[PDB]
Amino acid sequence: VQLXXSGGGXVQXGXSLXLSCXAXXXXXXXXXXXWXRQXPGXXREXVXXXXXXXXXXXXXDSXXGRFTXSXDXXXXXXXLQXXXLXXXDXAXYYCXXXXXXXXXXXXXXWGXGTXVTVSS
Amino acid sequence: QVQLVESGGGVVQPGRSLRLSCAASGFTFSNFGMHWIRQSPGKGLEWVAIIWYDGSNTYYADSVKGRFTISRDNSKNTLYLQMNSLRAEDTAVYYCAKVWFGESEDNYSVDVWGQGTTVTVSSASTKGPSVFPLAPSSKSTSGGTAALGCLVKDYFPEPVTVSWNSGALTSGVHTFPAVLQSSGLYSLSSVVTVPSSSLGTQTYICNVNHKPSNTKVDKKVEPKSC
Amino acid sequence: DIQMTQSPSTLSTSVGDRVTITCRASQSISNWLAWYQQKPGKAPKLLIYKASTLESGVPSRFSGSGSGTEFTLTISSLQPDDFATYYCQQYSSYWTFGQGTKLEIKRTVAAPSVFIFPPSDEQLKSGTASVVCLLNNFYPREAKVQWKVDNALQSGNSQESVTEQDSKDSTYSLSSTLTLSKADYEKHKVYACEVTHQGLSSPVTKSFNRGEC
Repeated sequence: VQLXXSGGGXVQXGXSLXLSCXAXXXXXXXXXXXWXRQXPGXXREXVXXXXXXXXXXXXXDSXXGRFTXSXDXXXXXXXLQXXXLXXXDXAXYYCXXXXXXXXXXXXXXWGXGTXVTVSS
Repeated sequence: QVQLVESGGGVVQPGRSLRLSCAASGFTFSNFGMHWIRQSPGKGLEWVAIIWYDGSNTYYADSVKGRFTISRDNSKNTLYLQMNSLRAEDTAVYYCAKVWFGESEDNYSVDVWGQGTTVTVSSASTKGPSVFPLAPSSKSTSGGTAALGCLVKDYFPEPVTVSWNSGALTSGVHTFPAVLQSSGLYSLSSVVTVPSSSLGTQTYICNVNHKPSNTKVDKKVEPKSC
Repeated sequence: DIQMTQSPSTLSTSVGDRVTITCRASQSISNWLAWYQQKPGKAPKLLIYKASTLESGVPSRFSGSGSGTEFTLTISSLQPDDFATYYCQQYSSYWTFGQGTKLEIKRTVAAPSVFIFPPSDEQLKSGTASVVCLLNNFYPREAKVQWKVDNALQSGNSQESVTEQDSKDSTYSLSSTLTLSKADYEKHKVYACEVTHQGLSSPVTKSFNRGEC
């Protein structure tokens, strides 16, 4: 199983980006997909999770109301819509598959990351 | 309004008998049919039996037929359930419920439930818990917060109460729901998070009370060196 | 015997959401279907009868629909009082309940704090060793605790307990107790609990050495 993130870049404060996480080698419809982020000098921190369609999406305090996760199961891809972006949101963003269909957070497979910089 | 008050629950050995009663008020008891319904964590909500307003017809769930008898005294406004040959799987909260007023050519169910009375079928004997400290250390310390507690193990029956420092410590206390062990005895933990800087100088004592056995146990929880 | 099934088992939801839960019968029950509400430690309460008629006093944000085998209950705009477990019941042929649908308080994700506690000397003197792993103040409810004794995964010798959602912040806490005999406990050195949760990027392990504490 391979994951690849895309959609990051340089954005102004108050701007919007949309990250994508495409999966190959395995159908991911049955798995929750999570987004994490890491900034220099800090630990990798949870951002949001899209569980299976119908099982809901859950969010970190720092992004509630501004970020929205969604799924395109037909294309084996998940998305993180990021609105009202702040300098504090600058980080590399990663997606991970929860291998546990009952959602205990067994993150075996990770993407390589996409860079997000909020400045100017 | 309508009130139903169950009584008669308790701990019973397998094969013995128990009689529940249900005192009714606020409505003309002799005009309504009545239900017994039970709830256990393993079988959910489960209808047990129905009796007619005049005591004529009675019906029972397959799982209690031949062992349970529903009856009523309309002059005393009381409903009864005699339970014989009790089994472990009969352990549940038993509720009486009033059949609602429906129109002649309709099916019916219940509108008002009592608060229930608990029936526990077990071979275990009344026993207070052993209380062991859950000692804080670097292994239960994260930053300025440390966790400590007490393990309240091998008691029967429910319930137990746990306080901390005679009630002076309530913030950050979690007392967990008991689990029934394979021995037939219950076990739980009560934990609290405290400032790490307080360990070794502030005294922390859990106070465990088990009324069925008249057990009272204070356990001082002291840190370990790891 | 008519079989009733409800979906979903748990729904994580928020004040103001429109909520619909479903109930299915294994055969036609016409519209002889009731809905009861129950909170922990409390008796059930009648909400809806004949599939769609509200009981007196039930607020207008509740409704029900269906006839035959498929039924729904809908709350148009959820309120805190509605966080509870909902049971359907057919009364077409005797009385059978669904398994219940619990409306759970949705909140933001919080990873657990993890603590481990070695057995006390008092219990060791009595011939048993209980080791406790605590996961404090986390959300959502799903987590995995794995016990490892000298890096060997344990199974069949531990039990878990989970609290109700905290009244203040709606988080969960979880206790896991590994129980061995004194001899089995003294036959090994390293005792660890490894914890996963969707809020954690990597598993969290807490461990001690027998004789270290």
